[PDB]
Amino acid sequence: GAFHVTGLFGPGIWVSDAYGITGKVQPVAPAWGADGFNPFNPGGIAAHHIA
Amino acid sequence: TEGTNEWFGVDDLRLLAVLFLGHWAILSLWLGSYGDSNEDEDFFGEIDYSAR
Amino acid sequence: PRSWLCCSHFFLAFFFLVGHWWHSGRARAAAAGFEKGINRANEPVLSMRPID
Amino acid sequence: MEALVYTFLLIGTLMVIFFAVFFRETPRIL
Amino acid sequence: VSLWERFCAWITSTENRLYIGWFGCLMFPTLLTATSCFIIAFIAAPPVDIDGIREPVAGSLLYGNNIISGAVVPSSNAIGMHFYPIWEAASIDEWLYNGGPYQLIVLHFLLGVSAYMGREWELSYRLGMRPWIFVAFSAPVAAASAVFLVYPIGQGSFSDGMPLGISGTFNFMLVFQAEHNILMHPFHMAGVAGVFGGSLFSAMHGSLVTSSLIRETTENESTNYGYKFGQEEETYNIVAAHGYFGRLIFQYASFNNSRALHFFLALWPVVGIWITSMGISTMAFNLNGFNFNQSVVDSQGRVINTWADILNRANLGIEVMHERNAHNFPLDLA
Amino acid sequence: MLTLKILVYTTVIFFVSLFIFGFLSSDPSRNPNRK
Amino acid sequence: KSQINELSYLQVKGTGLANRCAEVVGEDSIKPKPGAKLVDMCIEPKAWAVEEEVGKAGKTEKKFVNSKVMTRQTYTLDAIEGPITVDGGKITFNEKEGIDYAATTVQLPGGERVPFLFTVKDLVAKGNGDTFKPGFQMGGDFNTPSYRTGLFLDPKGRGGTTGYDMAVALPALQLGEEGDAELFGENNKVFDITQGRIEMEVNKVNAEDSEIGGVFVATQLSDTDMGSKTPKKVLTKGIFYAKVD
Amino acid sequence: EVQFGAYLAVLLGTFLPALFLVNLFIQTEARKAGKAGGQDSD
Amino acid sequence: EVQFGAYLAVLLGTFLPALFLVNLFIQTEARKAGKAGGQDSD
Amino acid sequence: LNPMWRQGMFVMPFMTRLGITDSWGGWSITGESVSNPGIWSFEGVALSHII
Amino acid sequence: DKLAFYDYIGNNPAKGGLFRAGPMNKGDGIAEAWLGHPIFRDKEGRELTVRRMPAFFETFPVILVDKDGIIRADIPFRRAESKYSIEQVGVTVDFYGGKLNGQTFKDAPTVKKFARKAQLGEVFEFDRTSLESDGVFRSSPRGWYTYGHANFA
Amino acid sequence: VIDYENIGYLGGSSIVDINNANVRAYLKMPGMYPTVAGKIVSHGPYSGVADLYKIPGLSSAEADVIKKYESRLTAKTPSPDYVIDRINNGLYR
Amino acid sequence: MTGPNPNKQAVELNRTSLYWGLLLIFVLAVLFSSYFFN
Ligand code: CLA
Ligand code: CLA
Ligand code: CLA
Ligand code: CLA
Ligand SMILES: CC(C)=CCC/C(C)=C/CC/C(C)=C/CC/C(C)=C/CC/C(C)=C/CC/C(C)=C/CC/C(C)=C/CC/C(C)=C/CC/C(C)=C/CC1=CC(=O)C(C)=C(C)C1=O
Ligand SMILES: CCCCCCCCCCCCCCCC(=O)OC[C@H](COP(=O)(O)OC[C@@H](O)CO)OC(=O)CCCCCCCCCCCCCCC
Ligand SMILES: CC1=C(/C=C/C(C)=C/C=C/C(C)=C/C=C/C=C(C)/C=C/C=C(C)/C=C/C2=C(C)CCCC2(C)C)C(C)(C)CCC1
Ligand code: OEX
Ligand SMILES: [Fe+2]
Repeated sequence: GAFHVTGLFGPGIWVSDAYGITGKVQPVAPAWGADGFNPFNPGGIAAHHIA
Repeated sequence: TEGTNEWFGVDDLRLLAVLFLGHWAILSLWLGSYGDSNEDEDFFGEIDYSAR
Repeated sequence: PRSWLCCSHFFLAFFFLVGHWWHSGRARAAAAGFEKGINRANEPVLSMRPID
Repeated sequence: MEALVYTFLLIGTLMVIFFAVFFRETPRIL
Repeated sequence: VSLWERFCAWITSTENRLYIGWFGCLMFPTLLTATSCFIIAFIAAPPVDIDGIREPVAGSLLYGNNIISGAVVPSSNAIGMHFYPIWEAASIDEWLYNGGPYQLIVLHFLLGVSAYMGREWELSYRLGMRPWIFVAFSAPVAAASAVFLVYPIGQGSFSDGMPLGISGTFNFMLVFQAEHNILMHPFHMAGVAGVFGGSLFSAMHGSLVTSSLIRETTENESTNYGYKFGQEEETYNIVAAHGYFGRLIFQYASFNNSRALHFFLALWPVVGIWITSMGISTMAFNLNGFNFNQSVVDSQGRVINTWADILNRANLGIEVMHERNAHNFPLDLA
Repeated sequence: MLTLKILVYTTVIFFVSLFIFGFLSSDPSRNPNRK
Repeated sequence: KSQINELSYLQVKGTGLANRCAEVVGEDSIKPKPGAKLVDMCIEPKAWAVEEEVGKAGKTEKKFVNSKVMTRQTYTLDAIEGPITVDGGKITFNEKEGIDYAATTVQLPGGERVPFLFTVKDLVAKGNGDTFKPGFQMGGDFNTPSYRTGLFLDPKGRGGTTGYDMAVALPALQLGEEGDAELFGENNKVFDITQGRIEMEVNKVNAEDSEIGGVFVATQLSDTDMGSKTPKKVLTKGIFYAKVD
Repeated sequence: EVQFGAYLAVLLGTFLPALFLVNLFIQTEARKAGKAGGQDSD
Repeated sequence: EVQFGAYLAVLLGTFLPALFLVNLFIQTEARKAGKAGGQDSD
Repeated sequence: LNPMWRQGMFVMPFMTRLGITDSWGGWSITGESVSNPGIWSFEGVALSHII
Repeated sequence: DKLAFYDYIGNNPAKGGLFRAGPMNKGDGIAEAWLGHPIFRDKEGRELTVRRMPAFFETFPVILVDKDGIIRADIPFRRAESKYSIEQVGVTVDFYGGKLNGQTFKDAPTVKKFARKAQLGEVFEFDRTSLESDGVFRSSPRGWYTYGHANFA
Repeated sequence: VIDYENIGYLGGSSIVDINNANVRAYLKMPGMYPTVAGKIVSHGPYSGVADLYKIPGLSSAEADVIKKYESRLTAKTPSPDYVIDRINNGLYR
Repeated sequence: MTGPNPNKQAVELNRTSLYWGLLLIFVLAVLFSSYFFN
């Protein structure tokens, strides 16, 4: 979560927009609040495996 | 550049330091046993069984 | 006359490479003593490890 | 789809070569 | 005590599973690279310009082949005899197009087979054996270096080298017939006699031992279990098989000596393949076999045909059809 | 492509030097006769 | 250059220098004479691009992807001659002889190999003004011949001017009234001539040495193997060099 | 176009005779472990 | 039109597991003939 | 109009999820061309799970 | 139609192969009708018979021979120096019987199509879409019985 | 091409084509190989036998052997695959 | 190697359990074939 996902030492997660048009592999900074438990937030995945 | 007439195919200067550190890195291993021996001890055999 | 020289000295130059194989196999083994065959009293394979 | 069978025959042949060399019935005197 | 002596003691140990030896220091890295590149180039490798005319010949399994038609294609006519490694190719895509892996496999093969041969010497030294099994293995090493190394040298290109495949072998043999007339050459004649004779004396010696086996089993169990491993008793009546072959042809044509018998089994094929592999070598430099075309004439002077003239018309069919686009000038000098 | 090339000359003269200094390591004396 | 002419043959070979066009030095003007004839025009492209269906974010408009050349160093044209005729409004050039084709093959993403004949045969250049200037810019159409001359034999042994004309190892195809007309397109070998449009641009001239040189851009159509497939538009760019005499 | 009865020819030409030769080896080792009388005979 | 990978599904779904269950029976009878010590143990 | 999930690719969306877009053929799932993907492409991952 | 059906090289058992499988209808399809007996005549008017393929040859060049053995027309491999092409000789085809009963084709595109299929014995209309007939000849049960019971023996 | 008309006018009908024949086809006419035949094959498309006199670099002797065989010379449609291999089509005796 | 494993056991399958396991496979082959051929 700290290196592969957040793009410190890694490519990151495939993210996308809301409607599946644009999408690319990019680093994802973690979202630590209650918004991390929104499962459509890719920042919650980075915040999970770090925490 | 293939058909250049260069020694051992050494195109760049960096490839020399590869060759010298390959022969010498095993040479120094070899001198750890067969080096520093008496270079003045003979035999009248066909084959020597001197030491390790 | 090129095809006679490149096919006859080339022809010999393989058989003299075979002469390096025959005459050095015998000479290295004549120096060691077993060019006449294996000793029946002392066979070297029997005094080794289990075969695996 | 057709070449998948040829590959399986080749690497399957190299398996039984591996087992014959290393898992051989080791012959023993006495 | 030293680190090198504890490494020389391991690398020359006969107590290993497979003896490595000092030739295995350059047998095993060579042949594993010839292997691991062959499996990839036989399965997944793009087509190769062999004729140098930018007509790429497919040779791998993923491009619609099988075991028979698939083959590692030789390198280009454009390269020819030039050394073409990966680093002198400016991309791997440019390497695989121009017949890259044929030179990587063959050059790591001939080093690894000439090191497998010296490895057979080395273990014979460390086991107390008389040394010359590796001289018998010189005969396929002579023949492997004849079709992969010597014939591309004298013809001036690796594209005339032998394709690493099964249908590519018969493309090699037929084109070699039209351009060099190997069947009339007396060194292919001296090795057909080497392997017809070799398979004769194999099945002739293997039958006379199996004929004269001594009763040690019952009729229920196998014949082979009457040999215990490492026994010191002789497992067949050699006087019996000598009296049989001494009556099958006549008396004086039979080897009573089993050592001189087991030497003649090693002489006949190996001498037959040394001579044959120096047939490809002397025909690599365009010293072809016999040519008896238009040799029999009447008193009027008209050509009377022979069997060589019928054989010539088979050679003319392959000569006018091999590399049907690569030629521009009336004589196949290459 | 000049990074691969460096890697090969390491690997070649590693094993070639093991070959060269293998037979210089008193190699005729390694027989089952004596020593 | 004259710097290339200093060298001998043994110093050039194996070095990849004979592939590369010269570098002209400096900028001025030169006037084409009445009998002016162009001498050593070499053209070498430095980049290639094939028009494809590109995978953008959501759209599939046609764009040029580049490609890597796989025939090694055989792409440069050389020794192209021709007289420079003077029309009143615009100076013109019509090439006559010289090596004006260089067959080559580039590879796309995906593994597709696209050969194409790169050529300047029957070129009619037209450029603004009369004298060659660093702002001068000429171009025009050239005729691409087919990639294979009609006596090329395909793997079955069929050509346009030689060979068979039916599937030679499929002898039961020519049975019936219809014959083998289902595979008719792969039997008829048609020699094809297409068009190409090159656009050159002089930017550096010597007048004391009478040699010019600048950047071009050429577009043409790739090959089809005598109607075997749909040919694809090939764009390329590079540098040229010419001796104006 | 390949013949779709060839997959059944090859993959049963492999497996059915090769699984046969395995069975003659397993019952061979079972008879040897059967007579031996220790820990495996049962 | 049927799926031509279904012949390989069924005829290996029959033969490969059914030839497996035969092997466990043959080595069962070999161990019983192995211990028994008469005319078949060897 | 023909993504990887139309072609029945099962394990391939698990390689591209964690950051693999290029292949040794030169194509990419993002459509941008690449000169060299290095080791970790689709073929590099598939060949390394074999080794 | 039965008598001309035996005069056809695809019914020869010495035309099939070993590892090709199935019936002979897999070869080129189920026969429908007899197209007739083509008779080839040049611009001079003499009768030309197509030289027939022997059982050895998988491929055979189309050769048109008159009554005395002289080569009068063919289909040339090398079209450059052509001296006996159908365009020069002007060979017209005449059918007789079958479903092409009275017809005459005179141009070189059509005569070459019937000259190729006339070296294969008689001329038939087949149905190659029912059994997915690929286009290479198989063997009769006369050929297979001779295979097994002579490799057995 | 499968069905190419004017195969005969190339080499063998003894009435030759101009813009499609090989230079070997003009060997059957005494006087024209190699000099006069060399100029005809070298230049571009012709529309008639009258265009044979338009060749740059003709003598009166070069027009003479054309005047002899002008009944045998005739010009056809240039199909561009035959027009390339007019010097050499890879045919040798 | 090392010593012989004291955890060697033997596998058994009587004639009764053979016919169960054969009939289990053929009835599952009868049932699921029609769906696989589709
Ligand atoms: C910084 C704090 C932080 C943040 C932002 C997250 C963020 C997240 N955690 Mg995480 N976590 C954290 C710290 C954090 N973690 C810590 C410290 C721990 C302790 C080690 C965990 C342990 C943990 C677990 C164990 C799980 C998460 C999950 C999640 C995800 C919640 C959203 C989702 O899809 O769940 C969806 C919510 C659920 C799946 C609820 C689970 C309840 C189960 C499914 C009920 C059914 C059980 C039953 C057997 C099923 C059969 C019955 C059937 C009839 C239905 C999200 C990525 C969940 C996840 O990874 O899912 C993708 C998850 O299961 N977290
Ligand atoms: C150790 C065994 C071994 C050997 C002998 C070779 C040999 C070779 N490899 Mg290979 N290779 C190996 C292992 C080996 N390889 C391994 C393990 C790998 C995997 C990484 C590879 C991967 C590989 C690739 C990918 C490629 C090669 C290639 C080559 C060829 C040229 C490489 C080169 O420049 O050599 C360097 C050699 C020298 C500098 C010469 C050393 C010889 C010494 C100096 C002895 C000479 C003594 C001297 C004459 C004494 C003079 C005395 C003085 C007083 C006169 C050559 C046939 C290339 C090839 O075949 O392309 C066609 C190629 O592309 N190899
Ligand atoms: C009755 C017919 C007949 C017979 C018996 C022969 C017999 C022979 N022909 Mg010949 N030939 C014939 C008809 C015949 N010919 C006709 C009709 C033609 C014209 C088409 C030719 C054209 C012809 C050519 C062109 C050549 C022969 C050659 C040969 C020789 C082959 C022996 C050989 O290469 O092994 C020697 C062994 C090898 C080459 C193999 C080396 C393998 C190395 C040592 C190891 C490989 C290991 C492997 C990769 C992995 C091992 C297994 C692994 C799992 C560990 C042999 C004398 C060849 C020859 O003259 O000798 C070179 C040859 O090149 N013939
Ligand atoms: C004397 C034996 C014999 C003969 C002559 C025939 C003849 C024929 N059978 Mg027939 N058949 C036989 C026995 C025989 N059958 C038996 C015993 C069975 C039961 C399995 C069948 C089942 C059978 C079916 C189901 C069908 C035929 C069909 C046919 C016809 C075409 C076959 C064909 O193209 O061959 C194909 C050629 C070969 C198979 C090659 C021959 C064998 C080669 C030489 C390999 C030999 C085996 C090899 C050494 C081992 C490799 C093992 C490896 C894979 C592990 C033909 C009239 C077909 C037909 O048209 O019927 C309407 C058809 O549908 N037969
Ligand atoms: C009166 C009237 C009516 C008038 C007419 C006149 C008239 C009567 C005429 C008739 C006469 C007539 C023609 C009769 C002559 C009979 C005759 C010879 C006819 C046959 C014709 C013929 C062409 C024969 C020649 C062919 C022939 C048999 C050749 C033999 C070949 C030969 C010498 C081979 C030797 C090869 C060899 C060295 C083998 C040994 C190597 C080998 C591995 C063997 C294995 C082996 C050997 C051992 O040794 C032992 C120990 C063991 C263990 C063992 O593994
Ligand atoms: C990728 C590799 C693929 C691997 C596949 C290989 C494994 C496949 C086969 C293994 C499963 C074998 C099952 C053996 C079966 C077996 O041997 O039975 C015997 C077994 C236990 O028997 P015991 O404990 O008596 O065994 C004594 C031992 O000596 C022998 O087991 O019973 C079971 O395990 C449960 C009963 C299942 C029995 C089947 C009951 C259902 C009956 C059939 C229903 C069909 C008819 C329906 C009519 C509507
Ligand atoms: C046909 C078909 C198919 C296919 C399938 C497949 C492809 C399969 C495969 C499968 C596989 C391929 C499987 C495998 C498995 C295996 C196993 C199960 C094994 C096991 C192993 C073991 C037993 C081991 C052993 C050992 C050793 C060797 C050494 C040491 C010891 C031990 C014990 C560990 C499908 C469905 C798609 C479709 C339809 C049809
Ligand atoms: O490459 Mn392979 O084959 Ca010996 O001859 Mn010349 O080159 Mn090509 O033609 Mn013929
Ligand atoms: Fe023996």
